[PDB]
Amino acid sequence: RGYVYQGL
Amino acid sequence: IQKTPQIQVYSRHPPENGKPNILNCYVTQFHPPHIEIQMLKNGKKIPKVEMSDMSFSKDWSFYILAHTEFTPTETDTYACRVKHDSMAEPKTVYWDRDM
Amino acid sequence: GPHSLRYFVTAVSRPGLGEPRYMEVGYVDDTEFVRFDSDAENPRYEPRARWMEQEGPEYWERETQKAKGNEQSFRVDLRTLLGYYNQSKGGSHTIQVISGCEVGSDGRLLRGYQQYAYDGCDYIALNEDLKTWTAADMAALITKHKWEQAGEAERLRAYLEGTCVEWLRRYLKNGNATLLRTDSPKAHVTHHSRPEDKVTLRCWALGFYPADITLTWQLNGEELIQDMELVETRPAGDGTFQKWASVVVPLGKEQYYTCHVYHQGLPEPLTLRW
Ligand SMILES: *[C@@H]1O[C@H](CO[C@@H]2O[C@@H](C)[C@@H](O)[C@@H](O)[C@@H]2O)[C@@H](O[C@@H]2O[C@H](CO)[C@@H](O)[C@H](O)[C@H]2NC(C)=O)[C@H](O)[C@H]1NC(C)=O
Ligand SMILES: *[C@@H]1O[C@H](CO)[C@@H](O)[C@H](O)[C@H]1NC(C)=O
Repeated sequence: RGYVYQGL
Repeated sequence: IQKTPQIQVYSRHPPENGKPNILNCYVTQFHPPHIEIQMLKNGKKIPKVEMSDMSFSKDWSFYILAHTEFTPTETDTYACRVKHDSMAEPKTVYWDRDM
Repeated sequence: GPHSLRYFVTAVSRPGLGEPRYMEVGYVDDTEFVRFDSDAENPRYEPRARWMEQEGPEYWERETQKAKGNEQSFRVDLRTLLGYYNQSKGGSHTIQVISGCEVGSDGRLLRGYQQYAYDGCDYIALNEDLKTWTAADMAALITKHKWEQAGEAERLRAYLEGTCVEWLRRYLKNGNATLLRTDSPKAHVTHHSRPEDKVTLRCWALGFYPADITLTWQLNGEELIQDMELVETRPAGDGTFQKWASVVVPLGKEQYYTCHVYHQGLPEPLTLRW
């Protein structure tokens, strides 16, 4: 399962 | 950053006329990611080619595989044609069955 | 042995041609197992390995929703970076991320990682400690400071040590017949003439899994790594890999050169000659 990325 | 693609064409099994095989065009070490990759049989585009194995290396360059099932014959010729911004014109690499 | 779960993420803008292209590709070890591509007709997370048939429909729905959210986050990120780098809205740019974890034979965490790049250059990365970040330039330093105040490293560490490890173990269990197999290389040598009374000898290794392999050429017992030409190990379309390595030797002296192949599926390494 993949990650929910944080905005840059 | 601009990096020109390395284009490699090869079969899964040593080619034997009349025996089912898989033909591969591995396009690697390129950037930017926009690219067009076509597999050709006797100069004509092969339909339904599968794209797989997209990844990138430690230097961020892109890698991707085009592959298709095929049964070699003595007269059929195969190639892979690639268009990428690092190249003014398209580059074609031929399957060399004796490599 | 050890095993990994990795996700390769790419977002590429295309001004004048609509929304960015967004893709996620997942691997267990060397085996592609899931993919999301925004340019598909009906974008959804899809299985890429047969064993992923063992997940139920909820898995696919949840991963699809996550991917769609990620796609929107990266679309914003492309715009944000134009600001950080003072770039125009007319040029194409790329964000890349590699995220994942590795476990030992016992299923316990060995390492976790997350690294970002912008236009093919390092941007920000998680350090090995899983607690701090390293930023390659001043733009990434802005991101670092945002992530520190949002408690992002704690969140990421929780994913790496928890979800990532737990799902990797599950994928290895479900996909054991594929992922824990060994397919032994089959090797052969080809020969090609050259000008100047020399010959190219090419040693091929075919049909193997996993991907790690060593090919060398020897003369009088010493390896010829300096004089060798080779290709990076490459996928062959059916979940196996191939490689070749070549040397140029004098005509008539081919019999003195030997190719050696070392692999998990070769209890004794192979030794071949033309
Ligand atoms: C792979 O493992 C299975 C056991 O795992 C179960 O079936 C898998 C396909 C997967 O769905 C897992 O999550 C399941 O937990 C092995 O199958 C068995 O092995 C033992 C020993 O021979 C036997 O007693 C059981 O009856 C088998 N179970 C079933 C359902 O057939 C299988 O041998 C493994 N495959 C290989 C080639 O290693
Ligand atoms: C941003 O680019 C503009 C030109 O488009 C330039 O005039 C300006 O100096 C740049 N701003 C900064 C602070 O770098």
